[PDB]
Amino acid sequence: VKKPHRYRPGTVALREIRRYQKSTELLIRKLPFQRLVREIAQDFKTDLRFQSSAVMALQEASEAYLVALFEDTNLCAIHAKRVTIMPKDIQLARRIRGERA
Amino acid sequence: VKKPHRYRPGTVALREIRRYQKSTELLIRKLPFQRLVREIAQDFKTDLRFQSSAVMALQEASEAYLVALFEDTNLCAIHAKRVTIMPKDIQLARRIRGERA
Amino acid sequence: NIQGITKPAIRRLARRGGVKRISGLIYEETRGVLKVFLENVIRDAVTYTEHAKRKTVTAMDVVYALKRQGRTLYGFGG
Amino acid sequence: LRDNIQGITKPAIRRLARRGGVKRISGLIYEETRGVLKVFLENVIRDAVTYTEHAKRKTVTAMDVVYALKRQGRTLYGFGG
Amino acid sequence: TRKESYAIYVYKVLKQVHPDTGISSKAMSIMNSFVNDVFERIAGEASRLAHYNKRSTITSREIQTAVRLLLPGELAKHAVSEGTKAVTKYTSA
DNA sequence: AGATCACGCGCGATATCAGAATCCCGGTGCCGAGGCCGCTCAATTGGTCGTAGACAGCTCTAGCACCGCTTAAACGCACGTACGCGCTGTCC
Repeated sequence: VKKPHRYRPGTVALREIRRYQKSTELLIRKLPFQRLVREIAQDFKTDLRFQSSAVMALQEASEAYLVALFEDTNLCAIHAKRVTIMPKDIQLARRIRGERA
Repeated sequence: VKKPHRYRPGTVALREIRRYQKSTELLIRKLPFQRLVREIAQDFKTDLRFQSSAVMALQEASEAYLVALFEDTNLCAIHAKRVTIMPKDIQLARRIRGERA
Repeated sequence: NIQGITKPAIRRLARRGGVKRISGLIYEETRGVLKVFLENVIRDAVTYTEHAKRKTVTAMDVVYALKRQGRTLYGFGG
Repeated sequence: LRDNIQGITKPAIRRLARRGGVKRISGLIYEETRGVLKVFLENVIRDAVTYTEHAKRKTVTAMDVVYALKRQGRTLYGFGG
Repeated sequence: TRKESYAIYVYKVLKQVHPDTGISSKAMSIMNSFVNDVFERIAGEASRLAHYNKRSTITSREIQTAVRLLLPGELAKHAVSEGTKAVTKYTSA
């Protein structure tokens, strides 16, 4: 009759994992992250200017840190016999890392 | 016709936890650890002497590191809905810490 | 503004991290974690820029701030 | 000196786990803990002996161990430094 | 020979904080090691700050910034206040 | 057949009979800490000279900002399937 080609759930997830581990471009849009950085900074000092390279460095460091955190989170979830990462996984990863008290 | 007073499993374990978190004395026996330290050092330089203070410092550092590792291990074991720590728990703790590759 | 870190963006970061399935609440937790990390790094960077008596935060300030926290970053004149 | 790693007996590892808040310990944990301890001691004593050799000494002083730990990021108080 | 330490100064601080409280030798050594460690941390950060700014001298401003970087929030605030007050007293006298 | 009362069985709570481990109270000897003494080395006082840093002027680079298009990406909605989670039983 007709039927869509819907991939079994979890297949496009693997395709995306392969696609994003093979690339290097930043995964957060530049402008929203720049606005977030400026807002966080304005707490510490008013009328601050940022070098474009400064925001780019912040984005690179943040994305690398988040990717490593998600790697540890995925390991924690797999340790719990699960496949989904859940906030308790992030909390355990951060607690073991020594980041969160 | 009397039965001895057996504590339910897990009671004496908790009593020991309280006792050993209350105290500070070293838990590893001193002579075996000194022999281990000398044997390990024998693979880097022969005919080495050790200040008693040096062996004591090594023992304190090792015991503190192991206690922290066991805390993280217990956290992972509880994360997996378990109460018993297993070697996989130690491996996950070390992997997240960044010690083990 | 913190919501500018969209759900798909966190999905991409998780995927690059090897994550197959993501819970619904992971996004808010990740936003909080990113906010904390940025707060620390930007606080150190702004401290460096203030000590230099500058109103502009230079990439070198960010690099030094990251190096302080044990997150050395290469590629920005380290 | 041979087979001294087994000198870290099962009860000693049990005590260390208890100080860590562990209630139940698997049987396989003891060998894994011995391996981890051996790795840690190897990493520390390597640097301690490096410091001792640089000072042209045949004796490993507590300050060498303290420097090694500080190098590894495990600063230790109470033995000088 | 002479082995210098912070024993006497830490004891003076203790007696000014808890006049009826002593300190054991091991605790004394730990406190001395802690003072040395914090000294090294602050001095190293100040040296890095001077180097970054192409500056040859470590002034009180460098020490203040190093303290602000090293210490957490409330500790940093109180340490900065104490340092500035001590420097002001010194300059006056 | 239904309701009430009495007896028996099952479950929960308290007590208890105990006995086990811990904490506490007292006496005791100790050695580790606090303190006083003497000696000396490192810090303070005084002075010089030189360069490092402070300050003003100028330049122009880069940051900010604004606009307008286009279009990749976010947002939203829906179906469903497969994964999380609870319950249960067995074995070690």
